[PDB]
Amino acid sequence: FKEYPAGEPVTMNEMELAAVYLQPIDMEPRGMGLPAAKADVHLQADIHAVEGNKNGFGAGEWIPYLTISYTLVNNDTGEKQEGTFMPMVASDGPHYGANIKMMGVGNYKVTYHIEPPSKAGMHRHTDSETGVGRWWKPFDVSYEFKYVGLNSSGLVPR
Amino acid sequence: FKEYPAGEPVTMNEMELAAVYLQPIDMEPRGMGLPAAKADVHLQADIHAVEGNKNGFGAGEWIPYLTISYTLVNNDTGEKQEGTFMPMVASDGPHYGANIKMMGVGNYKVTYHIEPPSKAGMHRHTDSETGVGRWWKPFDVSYEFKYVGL
Ligand SMILES: [Cu+2]
Ligand SMILES: [Cu+2]
Repeated sequence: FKEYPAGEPVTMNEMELAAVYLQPIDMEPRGMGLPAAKADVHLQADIHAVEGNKNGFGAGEWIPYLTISYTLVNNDTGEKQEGTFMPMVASDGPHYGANIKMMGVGNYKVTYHIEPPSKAGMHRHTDSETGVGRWWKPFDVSYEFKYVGLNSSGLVPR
Repeated sequence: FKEYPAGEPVTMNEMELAAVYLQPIDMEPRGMGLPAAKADVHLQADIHAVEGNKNGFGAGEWIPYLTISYTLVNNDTGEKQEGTFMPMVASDGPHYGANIKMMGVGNYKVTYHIEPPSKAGMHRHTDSETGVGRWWKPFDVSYEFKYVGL
């Protein structure tokens, strides 16, 4: 399937963090979250270790057990939306995301608010023999993108 | 670091599942965990996708968001201990595990009771465009090993 970048990926805390979006999706269980028919996009956080990660993840590996919320702003209109992502798995692997209703075509800012795996119940080893570095503190990452909508076969008859 | 196999790996539900143990470890956040000084081993489940996984995981990838409990039996005496594993990360990557006090040197069987990532809140996509196969049903896998101490 096709996916579209929302702004520029960034590196922070030995991870590469990107925002992306695609068409609304269906997830298990049915009836939970915003239904696809009532959404404009599935918004996602793509987060993987980079080389030199000190928390036990190899380059390219997904970072699991994160807690992530977002603040989305249409910069043209001022309209703001807040929400949370869930951990998910799709055909191209695990991610964090949510179906969302957008706030019209325009220039957007999105900020992801990220908390480390300790919060959701992952426990790092801390000893000399098997341990890893301490978790980083919660942080934000921001993205700027132009949203025009997604591809159609035709919105009106031809 | 040093690590000991508990039996051999198993391939089930498009995953390779192995049991290993090592010396007790320290972990954070501690919560309800058993301190290294009060344990005999750290027991672990190593669980990664194999080729052909239908749930969105590529070969060799860790399977995250599992809910795993164990039943450990000393086969010489019949004594049984039960407990839960936690998701963890060590210098060689993520696993599931727990510090455990054994029930003496001897022959042991450990059974891992495994529930799929839906239980712990990972949501699979289900649509034709982006979806993946249904989760397997919760299942057991067991391993035999000789605990002689460390
Ligand atoms: Cu998703
Ligand atoms: Cu562990």
